[PDB]
Amino acid sequence: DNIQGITKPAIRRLARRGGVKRISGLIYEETRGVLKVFLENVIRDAVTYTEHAKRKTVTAMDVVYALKRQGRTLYGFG
Amino acid sequence: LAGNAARDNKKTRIIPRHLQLAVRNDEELNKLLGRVTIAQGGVLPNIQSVLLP
Amino acid sequence: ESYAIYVYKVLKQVHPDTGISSKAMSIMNSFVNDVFERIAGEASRLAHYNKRSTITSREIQTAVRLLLPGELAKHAVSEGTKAVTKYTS
Amino acid sequence: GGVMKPHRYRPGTVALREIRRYQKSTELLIRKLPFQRLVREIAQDFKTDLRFQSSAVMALQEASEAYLVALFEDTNLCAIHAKRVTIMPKDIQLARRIRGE
Amino acid sequence: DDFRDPQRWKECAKQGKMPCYFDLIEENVYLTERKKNKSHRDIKRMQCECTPLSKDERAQGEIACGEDCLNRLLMIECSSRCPNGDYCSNRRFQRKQHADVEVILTEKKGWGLRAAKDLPSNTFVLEYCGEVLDHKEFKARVKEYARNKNIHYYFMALKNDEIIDATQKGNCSRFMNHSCEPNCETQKWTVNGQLRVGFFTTKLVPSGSELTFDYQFQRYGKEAQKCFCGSANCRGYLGGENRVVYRIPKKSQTEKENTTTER
Repeated sequence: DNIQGITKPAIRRLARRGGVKRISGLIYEETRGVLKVFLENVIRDAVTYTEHAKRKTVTAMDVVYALKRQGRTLYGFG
Repeated sequence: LAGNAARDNKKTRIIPRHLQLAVRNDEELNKLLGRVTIAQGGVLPNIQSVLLP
Repeated sequence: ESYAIYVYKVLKQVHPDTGISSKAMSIMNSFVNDVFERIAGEASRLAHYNKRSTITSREIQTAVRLLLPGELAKHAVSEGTKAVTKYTS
Repeated sequence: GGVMKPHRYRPGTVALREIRRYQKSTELLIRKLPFQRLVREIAQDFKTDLRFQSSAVMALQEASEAYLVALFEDTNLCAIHAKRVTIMPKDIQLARRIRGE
Repeated sequence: DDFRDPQRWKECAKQGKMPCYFDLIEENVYLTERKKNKSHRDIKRMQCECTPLSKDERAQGEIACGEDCLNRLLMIECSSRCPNGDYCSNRRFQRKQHADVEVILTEKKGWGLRAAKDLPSNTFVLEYCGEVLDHKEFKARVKEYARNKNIHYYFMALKNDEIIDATQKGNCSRFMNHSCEPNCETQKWTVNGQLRVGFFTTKLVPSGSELTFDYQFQRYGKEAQKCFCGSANCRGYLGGENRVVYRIPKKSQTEKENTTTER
């Protein structure tokens, strides 16, 4: 269970950056589930790109293309 | 805009945070780059008025 | 190859005594690539809708007018027109 | 005779201070090694015996942090519209629903 | 009544009229300060978001950085890089803007302070300054000092590992007493990255009224102490209740007087 590695204070930190003052006790699991779903989708696309490229290593450009496919362009890792 | 943002913080080298501030502090560029995430960019400081005492 | 040196040459004209980090340089590289891809794809569509072989300055101008916001688009068109005029004159 | 302590911060004050502190900076907020382990674990379900690039993982972390930050930004608006200070899972669900997720 | 003078005088211990038996103190001092802190890596600058005019004062002139500043609400004083520069009102610990205080005798419980003139709420009065101890020295010096039979212990815990001593050197804030009806209180302000303790008022204190602050009750030994205020519900005791052979006969009072007079 590495999902528990996303610590409670880490989620509090992300919320603080977002501008949340007071956090309820169930926000953390819900965020864990959301992040799991999002990462699952992105990783699925990235591995699809890799397997099409016949590679075994997963390049960063594949992550970039996947994020673009989702519709979230990322500047910096080009 | 990036240089203006940099001079505003007493710096001589443009950094990704400065690009973020310049782009997001503009009416039209933000519209043009609404769906773009800048690495090491951060967000705009702002606090909702219903939270301050 | 990339646009790094060209970005520098542009940077020094609008801010002489300043620098820029490699990460910022890569971000700008991505931005140039992204805008180029957007405009090119739009022009390719426009050239398809009218069943014409050639993409022309008119096509690029149509794409720019469609893609950019107003105040930005107007200045973009002005600059492009000035450049293409100077190219022949 | 004893050692008297001065006082206790009013609640929310340090919360706002942290809000400013973390909005001013630009850094990674998630523990990197746990994140790498999580990514590896969930990737094992698509292709056994894979290998990653460091940048490929850094990009994933960046995108995830930005996505969560945007989600919380909308969720805070949702909660405020609900006339609440505390943030609730129902607000998150509403944000995701309206956004289209 | 205060009469701060550098010449030591003939007043033993009460420090009511002659303040020059011990030494006063400016901003506190440290002993084992190392460069392991959040001083200049993430709290390099926390600048308020203000767009002032500063060209119109004394006529349609709003005071700069009032109760709408981002730093005042969060108990942070501005740095020298404030947009208001030398007109920002947050830097009260640096410009030493204080209140009018005076030390005389009020009750036999001990010495204290009474307000000189009217003083509104949320007004800074004095800063608590002393000597900063460390981990090891506190638990040795306290037991070395408990056997000296002293009544007042000037110890204040800044953090979980920092206790400030205001005994050897102390400012005018060492005389303030305790009451169950506090009109002043203590606040933890952050200046220049370092944490400081200040005293704020809470109400409209009339001219000539007491100015005390509430203790967070604490006891250290087996013994107990009690307060003498008794406003309406005084907890009675400082620190509350919870804790956290041949004899040399003593000469009679008559003989003490006689032996005093024969010299």
